[PDB]
Amino acid sequence: SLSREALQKDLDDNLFGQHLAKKIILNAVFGFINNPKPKKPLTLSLHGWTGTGKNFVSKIIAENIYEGGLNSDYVHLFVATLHFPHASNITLYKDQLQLWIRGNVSACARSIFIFDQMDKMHAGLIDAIKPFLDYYDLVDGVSYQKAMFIFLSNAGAERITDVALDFWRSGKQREDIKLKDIEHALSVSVFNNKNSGFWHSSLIDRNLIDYFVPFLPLEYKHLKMCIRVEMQSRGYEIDEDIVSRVAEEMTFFPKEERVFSDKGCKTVFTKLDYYYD
Amino acid sequence: MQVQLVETGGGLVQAGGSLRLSCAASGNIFSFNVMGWYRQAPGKQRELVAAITSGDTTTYADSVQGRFTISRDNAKNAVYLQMNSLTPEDTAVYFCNARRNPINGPYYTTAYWGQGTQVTVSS
Ligand SMILES: Nc1ncnc2c1ncn2[C@@H]1O[C@H](COP(=O)(O)OP(=O)(O)OP(=O)(O)O)[C@@H](O)[C@H]1O
Ligand SMILES: [Cl-]
Ligand SMILES: [Mg+2]
Ligand SMILES: [Mg+2]
Repeated sequence: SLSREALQKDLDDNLFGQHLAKKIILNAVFGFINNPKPKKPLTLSLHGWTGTGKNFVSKIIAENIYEGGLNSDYVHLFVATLHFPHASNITLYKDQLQLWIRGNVSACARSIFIFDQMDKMHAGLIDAIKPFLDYYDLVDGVSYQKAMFIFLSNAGAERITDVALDFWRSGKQREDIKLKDIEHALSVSVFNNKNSGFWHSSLIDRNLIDYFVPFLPLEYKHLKMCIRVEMQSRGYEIDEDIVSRVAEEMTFFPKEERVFSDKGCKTVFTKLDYYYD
Repeated sequence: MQVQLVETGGGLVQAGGSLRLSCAASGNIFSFNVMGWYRQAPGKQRELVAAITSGDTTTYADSVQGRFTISRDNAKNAVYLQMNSLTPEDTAVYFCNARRNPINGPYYTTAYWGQGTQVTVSS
């Protein structure tokens, strides 16, 4: 049974450098789960830099709704690069995917489906799930209005970073970045007419995506926070000299200013093995 | 239902000649992610020759490129291998293979194999 306080605490204690995502997710998820008569399944699209917390947030959402999180019987993970790797097999993926979603929602109206690597998913396979996302009361005799769909993607990461870098160079705080700043920078790509058309409802004048959730590239200080957590998780005494040396081995961009981690947090943890026995 | 692959078409071919192998499956093959042909020559381990997805995308081992063509007929539950320009290097037992994979959960492959057909290419 989801609590707003518990979801907020889990986000605040564990998710670093994502002030926009924390707030959007907290209010979108709590408001939907707490609504006994939703009009449409909650559809979230989480976009942004590699290694900055998209699967991590998904686990936080899942574990706050169901015991076991991603291992709950009611939470379903599709990894497009693992499960849907070959474009020419689209029909075989589509047929299995439609059966799987329909059977599980039949059995559990409050099912959760996560589509990871959506930017590598055949557009025709995305088309196959659009009816489940819409404002229909019944789709082939089953209501999807209590279900939740979460998409994870890198598309838009570079543009989102343009905003973060502009704020950094201007002497502004990261937490001053607003959703409107991100939506404006994405007007030419993720938010252009063809994408808006692609994601449009087939029933009323609305988008199938309820919330765009942007993820910002991580700074050096966020990488240090994650290294400290990994040290504790391994049972090490934290050593700030190792924190700095590990973080210094990571590649940062732009070439001149060294502001953001190329890989977010990814690959950092294997470097601890060169500093600990 | 017991689904089985049966290969036919093997035999002796003179060097430079051609041969067509067929595999009939006793059940529907639409849902096989990949079907293909492997070969096992004396004292050697089995190796990929050619493969094809359900949507007809093909690939070939380096040693047969340009000479062999794989094709698939989902409606007739059959896969074929046309072999041209054969040399004694192609002598082997040929096996048809089918692979089925899940769309959720941990990776695995359910594999099916036929009993194989002997191809001998004389010098
Ligand atoms: N913002 C963050 N706060 C705290 N830990 C994080 C954050 N981002 C990543 N991590 C850590 O790094 C690990 C990998 O992150 P995650 O799997 O969420 O990356 P991702 O954003 O989905 O990347 P990709 O786009 O490459 O799939 C997490 O399990 C966690 O340990
Ligand atoms: Cl496949
Ligand atoms: Mg991820
Ligand atoms: Mg090809």
